[PDB]
Amino acid sequence: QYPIINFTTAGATVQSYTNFIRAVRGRLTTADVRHEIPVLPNRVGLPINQRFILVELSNHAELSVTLALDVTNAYVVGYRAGNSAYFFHPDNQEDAEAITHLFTDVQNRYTFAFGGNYDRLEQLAGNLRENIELGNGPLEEAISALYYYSTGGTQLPTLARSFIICIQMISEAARFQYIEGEMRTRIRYNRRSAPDPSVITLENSWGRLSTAIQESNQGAFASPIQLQRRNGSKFSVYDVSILIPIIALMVYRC
Amino acid sequence: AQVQLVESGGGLVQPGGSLRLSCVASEFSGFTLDYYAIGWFRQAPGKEREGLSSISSSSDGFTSYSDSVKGRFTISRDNAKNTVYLQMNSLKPEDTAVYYCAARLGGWASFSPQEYDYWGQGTQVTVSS
Ligand SMILES: [Cl-]
Ligand SMILES: [Cl-]
Ligand SMILES: [Cl-]
Repeated sequence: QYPIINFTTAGATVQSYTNFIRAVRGRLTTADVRHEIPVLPNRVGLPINQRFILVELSNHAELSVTLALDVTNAYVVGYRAGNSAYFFHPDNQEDAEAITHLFTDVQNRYTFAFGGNYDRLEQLAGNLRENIELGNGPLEEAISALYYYSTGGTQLPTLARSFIICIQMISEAARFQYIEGEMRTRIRYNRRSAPDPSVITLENSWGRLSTAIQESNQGAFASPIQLQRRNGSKFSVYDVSILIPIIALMVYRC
Repeated sequence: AQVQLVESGGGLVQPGGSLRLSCVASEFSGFTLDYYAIGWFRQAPGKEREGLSSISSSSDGFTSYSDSVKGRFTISRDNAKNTVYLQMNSLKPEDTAVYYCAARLGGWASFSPQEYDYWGQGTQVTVSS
């Protein structure tokens, strides 16, 4: 039975959110560290009983859902709400096999035809990440949307939007101290808002940064990685040093 | 016993007038109305139901308004009276319709009738002289 971390939006604070994301990181990692950045477990040869962690979310209305995250990339692969569980379309038959080990006692299992990458979820949501507000309120609402989906109360664009919210506030926050800090600001002020390009370009570039760092020459990138600032202006990262405060977890490479 | 929503406040009004609709939740349902999202809808004989204004269950008080009513309508809460209000100012004849409230426990600010669970009985609003 996989490790569970619990979080509630009801009365959430910057401290309780911080404690939550720190705990999620602690279960994702163990660690293996390259140029000072922790590396997630290699998917190859990883035993199945170590492959996943569970995040149980609930809100003031006492609605609860449990997300499953893949420890190899910290990303959401599916969720359970009561008698039903739903999984993104797996990319290969090894991953398809792996998720049969999740929520094994649930009476109804479903695998969506679509995967959980942003390109696809944005389409289904009818909005880009740039136009989807994040915050404690949005998380509170996403929990409910996920909860009501099996009984037909949640439209598909709402569900997609709710995934996009959960994935950013949990997976991307775990991956990036920077994104964790951005979510803290919204919680602090109880003020929702959409992510700006500084957040969006880090998300889009997580795999490329993981590669750049692990393949670097003493921390120096073989080729620079371009990101955007809040105002859209472009800049390059040439070295791991400037990312030490920014990126917290890397997908395994070599 | 499920929550029951009782509406009031509709009626005849002339152009430029206002009404205030109330959505009053029944006593002795478990959760109080501040735990719910509440959406307002209207529906005219030919037309399908139409979302106009909604307030989330979220604690940041998030509200949504359709372009037809922004700046004129205001949705608000009176928790002491287990009530949500819809203040409708600057009414014009094509606001004429039956108006409905709807609620969902832990809900979000939706314009889709499918994303609520409980409905008020409806109340007619007519604007003309
Ligand atoms: Cl909440
Ligand atoms: Cl990813
Ligand atoms: Cl599907």
